[PDB]
Amino acid sequence: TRKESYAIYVYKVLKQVHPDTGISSKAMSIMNSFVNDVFERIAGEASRLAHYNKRSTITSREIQTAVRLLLPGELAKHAVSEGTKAVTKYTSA
Amino acid sequence: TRKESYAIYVYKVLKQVHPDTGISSKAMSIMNSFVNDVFERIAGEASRLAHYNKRSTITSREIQTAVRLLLPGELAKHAVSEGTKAVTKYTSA
Amino acid sequence: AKAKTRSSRAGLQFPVGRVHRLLRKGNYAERVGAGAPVYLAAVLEYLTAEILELAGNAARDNKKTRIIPRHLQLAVRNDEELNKLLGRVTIAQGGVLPNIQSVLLPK
Amino acid sequence: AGNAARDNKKTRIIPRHLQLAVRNDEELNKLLGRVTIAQGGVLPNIQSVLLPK
Amino acid sequence: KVLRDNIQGITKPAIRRLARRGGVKRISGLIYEETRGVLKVFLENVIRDAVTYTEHAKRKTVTAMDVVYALKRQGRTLYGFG
Amino acid sequence: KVLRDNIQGITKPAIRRLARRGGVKRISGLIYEETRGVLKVFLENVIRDAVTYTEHAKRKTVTAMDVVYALKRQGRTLYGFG
Amino acid sequence: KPHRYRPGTVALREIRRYQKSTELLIRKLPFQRLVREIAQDFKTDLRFQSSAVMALQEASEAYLVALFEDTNLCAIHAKRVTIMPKDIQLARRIRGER
Amino acid sequence: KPHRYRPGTVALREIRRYQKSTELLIRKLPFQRLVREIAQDFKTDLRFQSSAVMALQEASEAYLVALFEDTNLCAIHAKRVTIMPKDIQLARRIRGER
DNA sequence: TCGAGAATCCCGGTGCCGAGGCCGCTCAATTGGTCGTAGACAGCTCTAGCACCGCTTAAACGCACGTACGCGCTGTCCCCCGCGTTTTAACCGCCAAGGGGATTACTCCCTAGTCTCCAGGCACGTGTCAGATATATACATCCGAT
DNA sequence: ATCGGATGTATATATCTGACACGTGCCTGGAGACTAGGGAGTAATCCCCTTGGCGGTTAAAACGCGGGGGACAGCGCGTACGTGCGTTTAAGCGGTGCTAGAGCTGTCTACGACCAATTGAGCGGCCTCGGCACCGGGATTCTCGA
Repeated sequence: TRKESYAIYVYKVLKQVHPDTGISSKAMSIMNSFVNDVFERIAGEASRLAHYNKRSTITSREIQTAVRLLLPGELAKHAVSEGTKAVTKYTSA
Repeated sequence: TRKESYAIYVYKVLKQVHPDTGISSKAMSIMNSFVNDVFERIAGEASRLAHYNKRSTITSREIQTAVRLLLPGELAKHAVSEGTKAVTKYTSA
Repeated sequence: AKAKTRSSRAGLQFPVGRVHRLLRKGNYAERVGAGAPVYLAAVLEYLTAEILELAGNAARDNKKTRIIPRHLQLAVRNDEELNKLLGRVTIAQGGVLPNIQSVLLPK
Repeated sequence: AGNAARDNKKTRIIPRHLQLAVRNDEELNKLLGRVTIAQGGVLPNIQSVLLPK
Repeated sequence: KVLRDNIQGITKPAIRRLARRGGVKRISGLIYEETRGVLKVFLENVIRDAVTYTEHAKRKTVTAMDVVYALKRQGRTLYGFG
Repeated sequence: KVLRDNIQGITKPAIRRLARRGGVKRISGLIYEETRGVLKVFLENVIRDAVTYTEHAKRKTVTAMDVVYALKRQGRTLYGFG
Repeated sequence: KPHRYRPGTVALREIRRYQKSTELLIRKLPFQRLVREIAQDFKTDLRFQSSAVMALQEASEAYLVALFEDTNLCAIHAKRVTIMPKDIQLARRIRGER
Repeated sequence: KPHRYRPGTVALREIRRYQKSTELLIRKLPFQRLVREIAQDFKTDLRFQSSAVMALQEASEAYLVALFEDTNLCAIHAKRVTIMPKDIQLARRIRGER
C-alpha cells in the first residue's frame, strides 16, 4: 500500500541545518506526526475563521492570520516573514 | 436580514415539557448558542470519524457512535433510543 | 402534491430540513445520511428537554414562571451528567451554585 | 535536536534529545506542553527542598 | 487620548467582593495587585486575539463574537452572545 | 479465559520507580492502591473509547491509532504511531 | 456600648449573599478603561461593543472567582484561613498557567 | 561494621538515575493482562497490537509520573516530604479529574 | 572534619541492525485550457459607538483596632527508606494456528444536483403581566453578659 | 450553656413596566419530484499479527527489618486582616449629538475547479555498515563516621 510521509524532506532540511547528523526512524515518525498535527491545526483554524468570515476561499491572508493566532511571538513573526518571502518567490514566476 | 434561530422550537419543547413555565430571552439565546455548540461538536466528531473511515458519506451510525463518544454514560443510552425511534418513525414513513 | 415536513414525519419539533441545510453548509462530509438530521435533532430535543426541565424545576422552586439564567446555572451544576457534559462551559448571568466548605463554618 | 545530541556526543539523535529540547524551549513547550512524547522521559528537574544537607 | 493605570482602577473592595463570591474568608494584601497582574495577563491574551479576529475582520470596532471565538480557541467558551 | 485482579499486578516497587522518576522522595502506603484506582479510572476511559473506534471500525483487534485518536479527543495526544 | 461582630462573620454573610447574588462585582467604567488601555498596546484606536466588553468582564470575573475558589481550597489544604500568594501561583501551576 | 546509607539517599540516587533513564518502569506482561482484563469489561475477546499496548503503557506511565510530579509539588506546598492520598485527590481536583 | 567505601563516569572493544542509500515503479503532481462564480470593490445607508456633559449616589479609601490565624518551635511516633533475603514471572525466545484485516472486484442505493412551488419562519408591531423594586414587618441568628 | 439585644434577612404588599407572549404579511428554504454516479456494501482471498502456549533467569517483587526523620500535635505571639465607621469619589442614568464604520446592495473579474494529458518525485523494497548499545574494567567522586 502506497503510504505517504515526509521523512525524506525531514532528512533534506536536516542536512540543510545539520549535515553530519543521523535520526532514529522513531524520531522521524514522531516529527512526521507533529507535522500532521500542526497541519490539521492550522487548516481547521483557517476553515473556522473563513466560516466566521463566511469565506469559501482559504488564502494566504487566512494562513498568516491563523499562524499568528497559533504561534507565539517571534515564532509567529519569523513564520509569517518566511511564508511571505516564499509566496513572493513563487508569485515572482 | 432574516436571522434564523430555534426559539420557536425551544419554546415548543418547553411547552411539551412545561406548558406552565415561561422563558427569558437571555436564557433563550443561551439555549440557542448551546445547541449550536453541541451540534458543531457532534458534526466535527462524526466528520473526523468518517474521515478515519475515509467515507465521504455521513450516516446515522456515525451519529450514534459519536454521540456515545460525547455523552456521559446513560444520557447517550437514553439519547440513542429516541434517536433510533426517530429514524424508525422516519423509516416507517 | 401533499406536503408533510420531515419533523412531522418524525412527529418532533426541531427542523430536520433546516438542520440538514445547516450541516450541508457546514462542510463536514460530501454526502449525508438522510436520517442523520432526524436522529441528531431528536437527540437535541431530548437533551434540551432535560435541561429546560431542570431549569423550570428551579424556576417554580423559586416561584418563577419565566426562567432566569441563574436557574440554568443551578440546573447544569446540580446534575452530574450534564455538569460533566458542560464542565468547561460558562454561562452568562450564571453565578455559582451554593457551596460552603466544612471548615468555613465557625465552631 | 542536533544541539542536544552533539552535547551528548551523539550523531544519531534519539527521541530523548528531542524531548529535552522541547522542555528546553519555552515557546515551543507552550505549543507542545499539551503533547505527549514517546521515549521522552522527563527533562531533569530537581526541587529545592529535595536536596540533602 | 492615551490611557494608563486603569489596572489599579480595580478596587480592593471589588477584589474582595469577587473573593467572597468565590467563598473566601481571610485574604492578604499581597494578593490584590498580584491578582490584578494575572487579570491583566489573562485579558492580555484575549483582546489581542480578539482584535486579531477584528484584524482579519478588517474593521475598526471590536465585537463580542471576537471574544467568543477567542474563549472558544482559549477553551473557555461562553454563551449568550450569538 | 476470564481475567481479574491484574490491578494489583502493579508492583509497589513499580509505583515507587515511577514516583522516583517523577522526583519524589518520601511516599506513604495509602497511595499505591489509590494510585492504582486512578490508573484504572484513567485507562477506564481510553480503552472503551478506543474500542469504540474499533466499534465503528467493525474489527476484532484493537489498534494503536484507536488510542491515538482517543488521547487526541482526550486532549492528551501522543506521537510516534502514525 | 458599641457592638462589633466577630471577624469574618460580616465577611461570612458577604460570602453568603454573593453566592446568593449573581450580577457583576466590578465597576463597569474602570474595567472598560483597563480593557482599552490593554488594547492600545496591540493596536491603538480600536472600538468595542458594549456587549463585547460586558462579555469580557463577565468571563474574566468568572475565571477570577474560579481562581479564588480553588485557591481557597488549596489554602484549606494549607490549613489556613488566610490566603498566600504562593497558593495562587501554584494553583495556576496546576492550572497549567505557568 | 555494616554500613547503611541514610534514608532517602539511595532513593535520591534512584530519582537521579530515573530522570537519567527514559525506558519504561512497568513490567510488560502484568500491564498487558490488566489491559485485557479491562477490555473484557466492555467487550470480551478483543485483540491488540503490541504497538498499541506499548502506547497504552507509555502514555499511562507518562500521566502517572506527571501526577506523581505535581503531587510532589503540592506536598512541597504541604511542607512534607511524605506523600498523602489527599494530595493526589486534590491534585486531580485541580486537574479537573473530579 | 580526612578516609572507606560505594555508586558512578569514562575508556576501549564487540557486535547489529536500524539509518540510510539506491532501485524499480508508479500515481499523483504538473500543465494547460475553460468556466462559472467568490468576492473585490464601489458605493450607498444608519447606528452603534464614541464622546460630552451633568446630576446623584452608592460606592470606594483609609483608620483605627481588635484579634486570631500564620507562623515558628518542640517533642513524639511511627513509618517509610534502605538493605538483606527469598520467591516468581516478565521476559524472551521460539513455535503455531487462524481469524481477522486488508484487498479487489463487482453492483447498485442512495445522495448530490435541478427545478417548482409554497408555507413555515422571520421581521415586525402590540397589548400586557412576571417580576423588579420599595416598604414595613416578622423571623433567625450572632455576640456578649451571666 | 442562656438570654437579651442588634442586626440582618425572608414576606406581603402595590404598581410599573418593559420585556414578552402573541399575531402578520411576506419571504425562500424546505419540501417534492427527477437524474446520475459511485460511495458504499459484499464477497472471496491472502497474510499475517495475534493470540495462544512452553521453559529458563533473574531482575524484580515480596516481605521483613530497624530506625532516624518528619507528620503532627501542641503552644506562644504577633502581625496582618476583618470591621465598622468615618471620609471622599468616580460610577451610573440619561440624554445629546456625529459619524466611522459596520453593514447592506450591485457589479465584474480573476481565480481556482476541473479535467485531461504527462511523469518524475517519491515510495515500497533491498542491501549495508557504523554509531550505538552493551560490557568489563579502571578511575572519580558523594557520604557517612572521625
